[PDB]
Amino acid sequence: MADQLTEEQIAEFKEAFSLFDKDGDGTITTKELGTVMRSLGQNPTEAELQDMINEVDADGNGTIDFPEFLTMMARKMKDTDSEEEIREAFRVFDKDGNGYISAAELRHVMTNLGEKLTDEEVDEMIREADIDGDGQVNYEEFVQMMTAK
Amino acid sequence: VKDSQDVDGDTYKPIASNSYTMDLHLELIQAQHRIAVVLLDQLETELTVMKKIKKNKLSKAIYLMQKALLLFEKDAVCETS
Amino acid sequence: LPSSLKAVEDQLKICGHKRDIDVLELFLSKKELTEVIDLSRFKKLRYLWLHHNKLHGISFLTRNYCLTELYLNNNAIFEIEGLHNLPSLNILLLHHNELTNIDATMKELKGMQNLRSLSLYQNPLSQYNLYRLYIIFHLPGLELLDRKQITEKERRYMITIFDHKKAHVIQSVAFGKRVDA
Amino acid sequence: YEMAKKVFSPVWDYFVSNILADTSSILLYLFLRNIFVMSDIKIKEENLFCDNIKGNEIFPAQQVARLVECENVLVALELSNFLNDANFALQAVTQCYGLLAPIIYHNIVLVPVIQILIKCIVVLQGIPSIIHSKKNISSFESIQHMIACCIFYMTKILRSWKEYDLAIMLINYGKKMLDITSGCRSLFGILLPEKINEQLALLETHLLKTTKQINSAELSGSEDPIFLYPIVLNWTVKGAMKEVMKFKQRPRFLEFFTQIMLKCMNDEKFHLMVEISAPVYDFLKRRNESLIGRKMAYRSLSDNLNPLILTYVRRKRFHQILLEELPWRAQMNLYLANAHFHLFLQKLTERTKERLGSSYSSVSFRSCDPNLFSLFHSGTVLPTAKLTVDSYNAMMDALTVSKKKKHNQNVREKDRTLVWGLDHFMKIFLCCRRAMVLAYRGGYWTLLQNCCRVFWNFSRELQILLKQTVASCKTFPVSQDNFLCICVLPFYLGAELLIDMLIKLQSTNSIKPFEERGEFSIPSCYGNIKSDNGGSSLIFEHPLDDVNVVDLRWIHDFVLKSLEVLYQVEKWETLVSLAIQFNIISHERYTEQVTPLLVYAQRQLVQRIKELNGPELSRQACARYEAENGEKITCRNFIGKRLKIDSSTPKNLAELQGSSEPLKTLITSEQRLAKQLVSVPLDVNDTLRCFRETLEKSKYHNRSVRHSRKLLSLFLAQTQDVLQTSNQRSLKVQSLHSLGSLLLFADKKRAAFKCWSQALDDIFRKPDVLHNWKEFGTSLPGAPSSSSPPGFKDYSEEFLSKFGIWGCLQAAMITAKIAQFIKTANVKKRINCCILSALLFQSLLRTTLPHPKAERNYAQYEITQLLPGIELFSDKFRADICSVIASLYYVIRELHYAKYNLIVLPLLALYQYFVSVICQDIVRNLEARILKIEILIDLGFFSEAFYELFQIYHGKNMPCAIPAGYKATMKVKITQSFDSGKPLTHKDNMQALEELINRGLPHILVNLGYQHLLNKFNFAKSHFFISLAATINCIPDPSPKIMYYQFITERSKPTPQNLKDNENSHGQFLRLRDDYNLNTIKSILLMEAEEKVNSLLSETEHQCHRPLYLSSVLELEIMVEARLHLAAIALQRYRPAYSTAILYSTLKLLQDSLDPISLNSREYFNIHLWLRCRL
Amino acid sequence: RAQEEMQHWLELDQSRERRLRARQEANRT
Repeated sequence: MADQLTEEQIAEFKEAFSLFDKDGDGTITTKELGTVMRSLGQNPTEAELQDMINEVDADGNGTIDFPEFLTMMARKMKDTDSEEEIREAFRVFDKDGNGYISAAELRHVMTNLGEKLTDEEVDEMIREADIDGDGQVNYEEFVQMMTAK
Repeated sequence: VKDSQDVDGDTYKPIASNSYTMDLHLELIQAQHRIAVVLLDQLETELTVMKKIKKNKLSKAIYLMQKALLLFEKDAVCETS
Repeated sequence: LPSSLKAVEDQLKICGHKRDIDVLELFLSKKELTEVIDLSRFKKLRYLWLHHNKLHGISFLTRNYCLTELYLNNNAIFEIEGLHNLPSLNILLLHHNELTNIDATMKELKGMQNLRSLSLYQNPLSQYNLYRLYIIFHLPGLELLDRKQITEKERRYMITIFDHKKAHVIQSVAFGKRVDA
Repeated sequence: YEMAKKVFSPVWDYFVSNILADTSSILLYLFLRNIFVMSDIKIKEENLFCDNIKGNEIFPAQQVARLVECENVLVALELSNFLNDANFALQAVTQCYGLLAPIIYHNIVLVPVIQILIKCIVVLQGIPSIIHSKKNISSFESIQHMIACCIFYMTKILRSWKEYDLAIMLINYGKKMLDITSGCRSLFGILLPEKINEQLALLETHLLKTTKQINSAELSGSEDPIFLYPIVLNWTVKGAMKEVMKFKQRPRFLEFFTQIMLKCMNDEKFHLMVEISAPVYDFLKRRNESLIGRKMAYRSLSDNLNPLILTYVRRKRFHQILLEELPWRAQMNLYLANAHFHLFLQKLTERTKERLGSSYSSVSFRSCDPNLFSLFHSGTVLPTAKLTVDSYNAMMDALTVSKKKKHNQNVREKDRTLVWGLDHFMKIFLCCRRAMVLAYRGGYWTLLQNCCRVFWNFSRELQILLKQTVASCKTFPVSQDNFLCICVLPFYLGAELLIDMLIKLQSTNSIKPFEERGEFSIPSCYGNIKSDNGGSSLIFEHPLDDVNVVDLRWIHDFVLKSLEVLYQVEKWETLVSLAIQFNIISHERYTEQVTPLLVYAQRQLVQRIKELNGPELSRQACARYEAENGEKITCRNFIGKRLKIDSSTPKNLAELQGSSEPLKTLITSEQRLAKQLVSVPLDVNDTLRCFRETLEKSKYHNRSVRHSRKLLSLFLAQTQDVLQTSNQRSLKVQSLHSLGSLLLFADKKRAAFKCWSQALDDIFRKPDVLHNWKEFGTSLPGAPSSSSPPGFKDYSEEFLSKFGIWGCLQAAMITAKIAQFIKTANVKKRINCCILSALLFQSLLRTTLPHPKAERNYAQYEITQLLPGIELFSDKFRADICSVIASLYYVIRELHYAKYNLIVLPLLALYQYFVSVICQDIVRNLEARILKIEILIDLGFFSEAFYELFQIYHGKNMPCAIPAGYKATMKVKITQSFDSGKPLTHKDNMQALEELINRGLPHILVNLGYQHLLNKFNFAKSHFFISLAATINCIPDPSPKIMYYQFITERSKPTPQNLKDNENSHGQFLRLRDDYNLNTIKSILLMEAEEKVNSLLSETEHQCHRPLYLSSVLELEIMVEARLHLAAIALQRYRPAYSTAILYSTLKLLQDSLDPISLNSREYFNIHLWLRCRL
Repeated sequence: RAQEEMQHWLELDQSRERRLRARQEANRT
């Protein structure tokens, strides 16, 4: 719902876009796109960057049509806006102050879930965030795992 | 023997086989040469070695040996050795 | 270079002679050397074989004016600068080298009158045009040009070319009395 | 190691065991480490690591050396069996396979290698008793890669020999740890997959039973991936694809779709695979739409993030799917680009049939290609027209309109085969780029190189196609600016990604830099000019390696192909960004072609700053990024600089505060800001200074060497003899030979010929090679006798080493030209020259040695690869393939006419191969195949041609421009084969007369269209039965007729119908039994061919209205054969004097007497036309 | 040259050989 833009956010995106498309083609490539997001100073993360590159260029041709670029960069700012809600949410699960949420709690959330899944994959996913074994399941890892790209 | 006149080219003359009892005795001789080099390696033996060997050319080639491998670990003089 | 310099260092042991005051000859051909460490520590070297290498310049003869014969052929040498401060050279081999700033070379060569022989085949001058007579006009004091001694025909045509005033001198001082013949 | 050698020579002296039971076992214990002794001593001369073109050296000794020492170990296993302990021996056997690691890369095997591998079946089977000793993890991965590569490596070798299932039964011995791709197949790997084996084995059991073609059935979807393959490759497509469509909810969806459409690729149906791919893409995109999409966190996440939890279970799976499918989607798009491109070609062939009737197109192959003047081949750019942004953007705006109407919605059937061909072509290079970028992200760098190779050979072909379209007098619907500018998008982008290619290849050291940084911020794969001279492409500098799976020469050719196009395109600073980046990775070693145009570009782009009101110079993006850092961005350190070209430090926002068109209006703002703030260095003086510093290191002659190399364009040629000293033998031959090619037509033929000849004498190292060529026989002779079957004289090996690799690449190429151009006066000296060429050609043919050497075996044998994966021919200045091809068969004609046929067959077999595989020309290949039949007719091998005739008739063994090399062939059909050693008393011979005569002019050959090639077969049948009859000695007789009157009735029984395949003329050439008189057999062969012969005469009688002095030489070549083969029929009937005086008048027509074939026919009207006439 | 020049080049090669000989002599000394 937050893949929306104004002329000024389009201004920001197209301005980072600018010195790549400089003789006129209308598109920045996925490599050019990664260099766009790196030149921002607010650099991307590699796991986010590669999968986003695969996503916005869903066909994987390299060239990215401007509507796709605008939609993706709106997604990037809604990673600041909408993903913030998810982050502060799953932060209330950080009541225990270590970086993690106890496994039975994540199992509880999964059993009360919208697009339901299966408990065995949920236990292996608990381990995928509890890669440390403190009896508790990570909070940053989880939210970036579902919302980074 | 690397003969040339007999049948096998390099003909091992049909004389002996199964040299275990004497090579075993040789094996401790090589070990005796092995430690005797360490004796020299550690002490400032020497005339005992040269008088014990007397005229055993083959055994001293082993005594000439055990220094050479040690020299190989130690020095390029092993090239001269 | 210092890895192979031991052989030069061994030269005192090779000839079994005294000391560093004995430096007269030096030979390093066929070792693809490019530049030599500063030879201003050595002594009265007068003969030098550094041919068959990949030499380019000179940063080592700072006070090595003591050299009298120099052999630097079959290299990539492009450097003749400050060599005028070492004018004691008499014979030079330079074939298969890269010298093209010829006027500045002559300006350097004006102080290198001591040269008796010089080789220039497969040097750019040997592949140029208007080359030999140009050199002779600049260098009347060099005898063995490409080790090939100058002849009177070349001298005659050089005189006719380079000083037109002197050419008309030749025609006039004899007689040159009338023009059409 | 002298002591061991005098000890090890007695080691072979014991047994070859009785000594095996006569000695002490202590010898074997100390000899086990002496097996280490024997191996490492020889390793000093063998550097036995597992990859190189010359793995250790040229083929012959390394094949012997690796095999002999392994056999010694293979002998040494039996002594280990007595000890029953092989700790170091098994370690030694590991190095024995270490020799097999490179031999498997190139799929090479020898007779005693097979002998070793044959006994290895039982020998290696006792090792599973020892395999349980498991502590070395690194050895295990080596062992699995040892097993996985080798087991199929020998098996595919035995697939050709068809004794495969017996060998797989031998493989079943070791199957206690096997499974062909157990690294990802077997799961457990020891396994016990009783459910999965029904589909894992159906990947292997089918694979072995595809010799008998077993099929599979359908499924439900989203099962284990391996279940698809039996459905996939073994039967038809409609039911196989639709199971994969159900298979949607499981990874490796496209892995098995690739295999189907690989099969569909081979079977000449690209339209359907695209047609069925749309529903696949209908899901694939809809799949993408689906996959992409305490208290309060008990609440918020469970309804906001937790729906995205399944999205990660979608997205990670999607990217886990993408992990394997990054190449599968690439192989999707690439072979779809193949499908698009091949369908583009057929639409191009539609134009010819829609445009032309009986007026086809054909041009003399003597014109040239402007690509020879490219920045790689010539090192320069001609004063041509730029693809300016004025021409680019405005045109591309029209093409985007053409692109847009295409997405929105002669000219409609000839130019729309280009537009609906663009419906492929737009997607060709889009799917190619899809096939590019996908393999570019997943580390599948090798696939990208071939995706670009498939790309390059497409555009290279299409650029050739339009040139032929322009040359053949058509309204070329595209303009050259319209065509080239399309390729710019993958030119500029492909190179930039191909730069990220090399960077990440260097990350794992798959690419090793050649030189230190020099004056640049990076090392170089080319180095700087310090490691360069006035060299050439005649690189004896070791060619590209095995594990070096990169084609840098092609990349170098492509990258500057983009660069030279870019400068024309005037993509000014994206231009220069690529130009500087390549000039940095080349360390200005190639500053002779980049910098003079880069400096020229810098002045233009420095000027373009002033035109566009460029602000103060420190504001330029490189100069603004250097303002923050301090280090000036020079022309030498531009690579890798992370310019802070930002999202907030305003662009031309004056164009944004009213950005009505957010794309175009901002593009001008994007351009202008980058044009105002330049993101590349532009210091002309710095680049010129860097240009001069590099030149000072360059040799003094390098300035003149390239200065002359530039002049190789059009007009005049006086003094190229200022360079030939050079101390470089190959370079002086090449440059001066290239000189005389123009002088060849410019009346300096003999003068330029002899000038080459002196160079050739240097190549042979002895003067006047032609006399030295007669000395041949001093150069490796040989002769048999009535004692054994030994070999004969062969001159290859000594030439093969020094004269072979390049002396045959250049001088033999010159020699082939020499025979065609020079000795046209003395015919014998042409043959003297031609035999010299053939010996040179055969020298490179003896190079491969899993194959025999005698003419007997090569008369029946063909090869698919010469050397370890690389053939040297890659450049025109090395040799011109079409000129080589033309001159080669030009030589082949006379020599086949001279009947020196034993050498012709291996050359012709070579001739046909590179045409089909490297050139992909069906017309060129198939015409040479028919020529092979004529040779077999001459000697008496009618049996073998007859067998090969059937394959030609059905298209079996017949090549194509299909990435399988072939079309879809028919059945596993097996037919009889009458043999030359079978008497008339046997029946298949006489029945073969019923089946070859009924198989007349091939149906597939009638489909060829070019009539003169259709008439070529009528020569064969006329030539077939005449020489087939010629083996018989008899006299004219009514008895040939008496047994043919019945067979007139038996053959005149027509061949019309039973439309479900029929050739009703059962001619009964078998049914009157053996008693054909020697008179009868000879004429029966004659009066069958006379049916086709009388056609050829009457066919040209229609064109005889133009008198036979102007009836085309192409037709008169037919008629010259017609008279003599009519005579050949007539001579056996004693009608001789007929052919006598027709040629008497041809003597004077010879003095009287674009298109290539027509001119080939015309130039035959010389001494040799009279030669056949005189005989 | 011609012959002369070549012969002169041969003489130069011989002189180089003699210089090497003198070097050897000095080494011996």
